Amino acid sequence: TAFDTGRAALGENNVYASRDPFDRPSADARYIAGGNAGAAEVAGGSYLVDDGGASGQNE
Amino acid sequence: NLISEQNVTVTMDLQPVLQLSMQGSETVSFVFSQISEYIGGLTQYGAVDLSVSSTVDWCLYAAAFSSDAADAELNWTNMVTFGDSNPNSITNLPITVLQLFQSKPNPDTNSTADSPSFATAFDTGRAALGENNVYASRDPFDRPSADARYIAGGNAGAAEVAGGSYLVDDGGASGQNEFYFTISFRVVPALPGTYPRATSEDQGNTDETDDLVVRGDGRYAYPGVYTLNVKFVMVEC
Amino acid sequence: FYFTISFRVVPALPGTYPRATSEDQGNTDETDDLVVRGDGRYAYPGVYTLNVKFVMVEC
Amino acid sequence: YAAAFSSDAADAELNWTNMVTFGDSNPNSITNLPITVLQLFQSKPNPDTNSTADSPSFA
Amino acid sequence: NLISEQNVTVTMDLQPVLQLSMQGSETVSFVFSQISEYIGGLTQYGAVDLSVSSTVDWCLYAAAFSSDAADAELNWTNMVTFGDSNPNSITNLPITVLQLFQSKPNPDTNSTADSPSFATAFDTGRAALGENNVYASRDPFDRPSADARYIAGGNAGAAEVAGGSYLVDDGGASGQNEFYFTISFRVVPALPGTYPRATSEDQGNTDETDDLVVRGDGRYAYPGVYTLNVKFVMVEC
Repeated sequence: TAFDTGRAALGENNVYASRDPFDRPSADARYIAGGNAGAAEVAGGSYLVDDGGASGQNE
Repeated sequence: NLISEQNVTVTMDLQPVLQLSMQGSETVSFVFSQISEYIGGLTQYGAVDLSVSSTVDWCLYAAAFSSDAADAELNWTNMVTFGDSNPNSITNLPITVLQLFQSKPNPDTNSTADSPSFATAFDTGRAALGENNVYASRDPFDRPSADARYIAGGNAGAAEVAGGSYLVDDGGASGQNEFYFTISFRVVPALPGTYPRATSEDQGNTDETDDLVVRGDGRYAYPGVYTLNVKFVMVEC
Repeated sequence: FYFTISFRVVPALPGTYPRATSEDQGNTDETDDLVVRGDGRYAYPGVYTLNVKFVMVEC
Repeated sequence: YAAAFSSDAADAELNWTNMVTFGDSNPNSITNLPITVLQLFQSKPNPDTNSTADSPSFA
Repeated sequence: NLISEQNVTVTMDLQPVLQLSMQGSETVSFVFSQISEYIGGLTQYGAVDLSVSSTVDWCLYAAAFSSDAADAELNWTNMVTFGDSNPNSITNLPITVLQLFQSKPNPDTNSTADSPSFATAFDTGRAALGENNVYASRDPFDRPSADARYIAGGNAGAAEVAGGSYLVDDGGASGQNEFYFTISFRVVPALPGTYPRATSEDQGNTDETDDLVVRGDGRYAYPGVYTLNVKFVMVEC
């Protein structure tokens, strides 16, 4: 979600804070491009190669 | 769709510019020593001029204040009491006594009082009673009512003059013509000692006379000296 | 391969911006100053922010 | 190319991001300034341009 | 558990913003040439106004200093001595003579002196003796005591006003109402030549009169000119 003004959103853009950033965050945390469980994952690929998600910035 | 980008952040601030530049003498002194001066009073022409520089809509007004006016009684500040004593003499002169004449009418006026501004020329005798009297208030730091007198503006949000500067050549020519107001002072006492041109203090705009003969029918101003301060205030509209 | 860009903003003494144009394409000629919008409006005193992105794309 | 974006521009209204409002209030004052206000000058014309708009570049 | 990572370092600085913008005339001149001026004194309205921009809790006070005040004697700086000589004439005028009036009371005050700030209106004669007198100090670069006069703050860490800016519309409306203080100067000499409104110099807030008749019972101010400097200082709380 886009940046909001004032005390309206309170969570949709805040960063994920952790005292140990070298383990998988909980399922209720924020993942940029994935999911905690073994079923919420994105397929392997490369940004340079023209994958299903167009090529370059798109995927 | 390879992307290489660079971003620059632009910050624009429109700081408000509010300037009221006054030229003239910060002390205006009226000295009465001749009989003619007592009966007719000093008329001072072009005592103070005001120039306005602004960015937003502005309204300029003139208010009158004194030490006495701070305690809800709008009378002049008695300064020295010449003489010994007189039962039929009161040292309580109305603040409204001072009369002002403006060289222009109100540019954008929306009012229907006795006179929206000090536009009309000075009159003689008890004829006008309000068209040139000053606006008296016990608190000159708030917007006067819509029936009061504004020099270059109006109380409501629709009676305002556009922003500009007197130096710049605006729609109203340039210089004295639009954003430049010259004010002339006049006080007329009477030979008996009364002030037949004083008006009320509730609004400072009404017509009913507030001279000393109204108060006592035989009173007159005590010999001495008195002080009054005039504030020219411009407020964003 | 070296482009130098100079910025300029021209407000007006009343407070309008007579050089603003449309937003449909950003290239048209029709003026979008505040007098077009209201005929008596002017910019409120204050501060405002805008971001500029220089983007290069493969052709 | 160069594009202009702001927090307001994210919601289909291409106006500058109001930041602080100096002053109290005015009915005839609007805090909605066009994004197009900013003007840019480029030191060169477009090297390879194929367009017929008002002006292909900030030349 | 193969790991590929990239790190970015974020540095945030909150630089303190402390701005005191004064509008008016940096020279305030009182000229006494008439008898009325001598007995009652010039009262100047709206001489200097102060606007405060701040990020943290701040307290604003006004102190008075002079060349003489640098050597532990808080008297005005004698400038020129008009006349020849007089045994019963002393050129040592109290710094406390100058009187200041503030348009507002102290927003957050925790004090029980004669008057926490210059809030009360100007008084006439020997009646108030402290409610409008200036704060005199031989070193104006430290926090005055809790019994002194603060324009917009308090000595302790609990009597402070929140950070803000006069331009921005804060809780206290916007503009003149909260972060904008207008100060009016007034000095009242006497026809004999004394200053019946002068107070002590130990705190500058006490009530005991420090006029010349207290010092000698027949002294009066020597004809001439004198100088005094006023410092408006804002300090983080």
